[PDB]
Amino acid sequence: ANKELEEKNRMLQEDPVLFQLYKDLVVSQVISAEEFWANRSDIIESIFRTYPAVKMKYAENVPHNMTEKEFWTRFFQENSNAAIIKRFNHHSAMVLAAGLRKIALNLKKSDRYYHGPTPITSQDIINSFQSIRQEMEAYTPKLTQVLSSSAASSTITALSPGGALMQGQMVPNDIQSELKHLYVAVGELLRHFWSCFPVNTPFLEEKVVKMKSNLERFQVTKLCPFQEKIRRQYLSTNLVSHIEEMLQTAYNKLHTWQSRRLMKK
Amino acid sequence: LNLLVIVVDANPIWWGKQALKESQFTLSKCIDAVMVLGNSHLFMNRSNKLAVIASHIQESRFLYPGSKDGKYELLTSANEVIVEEIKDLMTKSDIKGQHTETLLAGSLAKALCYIHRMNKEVKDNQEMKSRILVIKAAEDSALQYMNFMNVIFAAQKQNILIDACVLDSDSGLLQQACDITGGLYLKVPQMPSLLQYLLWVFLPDQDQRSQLILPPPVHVDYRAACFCHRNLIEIGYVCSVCLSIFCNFSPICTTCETAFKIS
Amino acid sequence: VRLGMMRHLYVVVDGSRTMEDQDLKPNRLTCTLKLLEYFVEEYFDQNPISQIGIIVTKSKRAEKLTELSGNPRKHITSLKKAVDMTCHGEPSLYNSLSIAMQTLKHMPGHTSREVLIIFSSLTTCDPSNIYDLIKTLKAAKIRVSVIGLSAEVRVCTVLARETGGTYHVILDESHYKELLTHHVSPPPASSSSECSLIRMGFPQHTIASLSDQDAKPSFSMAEPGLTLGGYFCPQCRAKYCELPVECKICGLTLVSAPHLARSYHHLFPLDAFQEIPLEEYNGERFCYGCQGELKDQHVYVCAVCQNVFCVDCDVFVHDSLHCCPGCIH
Amino acid sequence: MKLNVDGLLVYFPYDYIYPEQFSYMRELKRTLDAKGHGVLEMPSGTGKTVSLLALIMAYQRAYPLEVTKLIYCSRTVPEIEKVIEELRKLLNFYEKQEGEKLPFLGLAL
Amino acid sequence: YMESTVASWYEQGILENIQRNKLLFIETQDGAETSVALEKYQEACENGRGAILLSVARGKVSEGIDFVHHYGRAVIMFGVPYVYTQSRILKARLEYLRDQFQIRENDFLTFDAMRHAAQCVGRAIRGKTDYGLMVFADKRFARGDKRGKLPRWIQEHLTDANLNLTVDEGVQVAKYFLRQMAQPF
Ligand SMILES: [Zn+2]
Ligand SMILES: [Zn+2]
Ligand SMILES: [Zn+2]
Ligand SMILES: [Zn+2]
Ligand SMILES: [Zn+2]
Repeated sequence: ANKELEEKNRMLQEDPVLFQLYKDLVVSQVISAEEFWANRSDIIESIFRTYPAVKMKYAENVPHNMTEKEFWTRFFQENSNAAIIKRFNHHSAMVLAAGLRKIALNLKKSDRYYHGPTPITSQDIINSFQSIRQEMEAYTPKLTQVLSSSAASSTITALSPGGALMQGQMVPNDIQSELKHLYVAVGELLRHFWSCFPVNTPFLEEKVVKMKSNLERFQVTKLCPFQEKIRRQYLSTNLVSHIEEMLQTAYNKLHTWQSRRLMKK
Repeated sequence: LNLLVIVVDANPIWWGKQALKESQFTLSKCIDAVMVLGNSHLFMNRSNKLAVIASHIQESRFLYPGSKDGKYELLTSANEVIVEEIKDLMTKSDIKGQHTETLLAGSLAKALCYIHRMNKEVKDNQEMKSRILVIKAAEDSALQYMNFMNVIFAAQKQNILIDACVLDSDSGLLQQACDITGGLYLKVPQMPSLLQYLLWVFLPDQDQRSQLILPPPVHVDYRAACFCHRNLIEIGYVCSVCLSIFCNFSPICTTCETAFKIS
Repeated sequence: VRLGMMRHLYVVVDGSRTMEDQDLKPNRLTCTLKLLEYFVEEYFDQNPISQIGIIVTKSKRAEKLTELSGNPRKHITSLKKAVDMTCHGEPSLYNSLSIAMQTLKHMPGHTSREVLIIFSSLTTCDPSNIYDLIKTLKAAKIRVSVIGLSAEVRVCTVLARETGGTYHVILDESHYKELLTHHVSPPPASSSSECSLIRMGFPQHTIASLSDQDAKPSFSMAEPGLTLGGYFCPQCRAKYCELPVECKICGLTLVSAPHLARSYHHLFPLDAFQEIPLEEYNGERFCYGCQGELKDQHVYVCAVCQNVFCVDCDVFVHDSLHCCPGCIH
Repeated sequence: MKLNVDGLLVYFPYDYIYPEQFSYMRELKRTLDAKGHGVLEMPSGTGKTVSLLALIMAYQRAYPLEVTKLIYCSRTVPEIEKVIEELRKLLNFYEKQEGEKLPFLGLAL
Repeated sequence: YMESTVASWYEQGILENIQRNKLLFIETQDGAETSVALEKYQEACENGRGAILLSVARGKVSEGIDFVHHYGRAVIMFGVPYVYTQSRILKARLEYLRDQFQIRENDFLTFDAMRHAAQCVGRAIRGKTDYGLMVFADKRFARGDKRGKLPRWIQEHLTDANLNLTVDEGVQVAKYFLRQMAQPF
């Protein structure tokens, strides 16, 4: 069955971003689209599941020279007294059948938390203690001692934007959407490329897919710089270099892990 | 209204080192500047209230729960009480060589619970916007990180702003602390000019802080390190019990003793 | 007692008709959503590494209102949107638990998978028997702790006790607050629970290098404008607006040191302080914690520092600060 | 759980008994001591069987000649099965307490 | 009488609403159907669907069956159980008791009703201290004679405050009592 074709038809226009990115991976003819998907009323229904007799009657009386309104009409249509009780018993039983398908912790080192990840003679204490004890025999010098005009003016100049302690562009708009779309594409493909990269996966069938994805990295990064070139030759302003870091770091991880694999071998 | 709390780090070791150095700045002038700041804070409005705490290696003590010179009676009482209590505390103090690092986490915890008590007692009609104007004066202690982080998170939940005013040293823990709760961080390099900094950067309350130009916040280095040799690490291997940042993958983390199963 | 710091929790809300009944002062559904907003925010504030997900079940069908995420604001917005939900239909425990199981099956073993079913309508119309699903839940070690409303449901009682969770029924709105606040805290790890090391990444906030030289412009990663500076990743190298967040590429959790430090108080619970009403030779009128006179015949003391704390001081210390001020010294 | 009943000491398998059980046991012992037919009512569907059986066994041990045997009748066989289960549990408890088998026989027709 | 009430509810919309809220099962004279219905009722009770089992007080099912925790949680009694006043066997049985042993006909009739009601309503308290409420939808039970002839244990729990609750008040108090019993000891 063409289940893949049916799913592609379903998502062709319902979701714009998914199909946009999937198509983009083919617009420049980067790779085959197989890997894309390889890696990644109520009343009538209730009666249908409730009454098996109604199911059989529907199968035998499928619309043929008749009308669904007439079929609806056929639905509602001491001997009768006991029939009602029997009908409730059977109907509740049918509904129920349809719903019934066939360590105390101990530690040895706690001061490590007291000094967490945050990083970092005797007569001196005596001298400082006595000196500070004798320091404050006089109090309330506020009248002049606390502040002076020259120091205050220096402080205000420092607080000025050009002073110390106080150091002090949305021109492009349409480029924003293009950058967002490119970032989404990079994320989409990096997701699969990094899906199993951190895990060692020392198996043949597991490593085959990482090798294929690593080649796909080359093949996608082949086309990325061409769009980069198109965008660059406009004004030579507001450089977009963050995208380069992702590609270069992915390449560095790829090559370093390749060297590590060779060393392990 | 606003409830201000000045957590002064009056470390005898460091301030007496300044006294021995005979530098221009002194603990007396620092206390006077803090006093002036509190007086101005209450001067702002009647409903405003203030409190003061002094931070010492042993413990931390509150410095605050006619018109002889033609003075406002309430501010006169504040001046007298703070002067007397600070002199008493500095004059009387035991000596312990083993413990010399200044204590700040306990003082901040006292401030937080005091603010909670005042918030409970105050009438529900008036809303109180409390603040803690921490004034550090000495290097922090490594062993206090955990408790200080607890109190910082409690302050974040309780909506109190920790405005740090470190001087002579940049405490990464304290800057991290104020960054979490959004309090301002000012590092005054001109100590004799400290009070002008208070009457501008710190004195304005949270109500008017947004609609005012103040020095930009300093970048915070949220570093992580393994528990072995104490060094920056970008990737940490924590477990589900210790929640500890470690060096490298190990069969079992020492602080856990758990029976980790390989895979 | 071993505790699972990292837990993926699903708050299953039922959009049943019985939620229409205004048993509580406001509408039942509105009250549940309003309080569940507070529950979500407090849960994130008390377990940053953990993440939450909401499944709304109505008309015999369960829909994922919000997938697993580390951003409380998004879930809060989802709650506010759901406040206006029609609230007509009948819930299906099988459907809701199956959706939760499908999402949680691929979750890492080390993390604790948990479900909190806020059950309102006692009825449970399901396509398949739920006793069979109970076996799969036990096999998958997904803790399920139902909170019933105005009903002691037997199927949910057996669900909770067999799967290891706890069952409760709302005595009133105040007790509802207490129940959810209790469920906020991480549950103790039992014998079936297992612990394993989890890869973690610690990013550093970065800005323009020097006067916007060799800048790193970028918009966001899950209408974001250009950002001069922000957070980054050791491996993704993709700008992140806020932390903590799971990597969109690596699959590794990005989280800073304070977020981890926020959960140490769980490992270090504070021992309850004995309550002595009488003064007991406590001549200090001022309470040490708050330096205020003790206006009530109550005192609290530790077994180490032996300090004095009033009712408010002790309550606050054991509730929020989670550490004794004087006893820190 | 050995209860120091007014008449004698009576063993009991479960840990605790409600005051209504004490009243039931004392009234039943009064009737047996009087050796006269009587009628009494107890709410609980279960628990009455164990209390009655324990009291009858203790009375038999104290005065074996007074009572030859117990003839305990129930409405239906599915119900009397639960009674025989209760009696088996009581006998196991008493046998564990004594440490050895005793000449006691109990059966259902 | 059960059939007549069921038919009236079926003609009205009450029965459909009851079916929506919870599953409904009915008893019949046939033992096979009775057994099948009760077997399905047990599974319904185990599951969250629930069940409403309509039965007759004199029905053999009522005497044979025993209701325990999460089985027959709320026992509803629709009308005082009285045998038809035309069966001539009871006429001999009753007038002979009046002639000998001196029991009033009304006294014995009310005794036969109260004993039967206690039999069919006393199952929910089987054992293990399993909560449950017994609601009697009949003002006759409110009469002193019926209360006096009621068993002591039920009557003493019964109080004048809830003796003659309206339908809505009874529903509210039942909800509150179920709330109280839900929580652990
Ligand atoms: Zn290391
Ligand atoms: Zn560990
Ligand atoms: Zn990443
Ligand atoms: Zn206090
Ligand atoms: Zn203490």
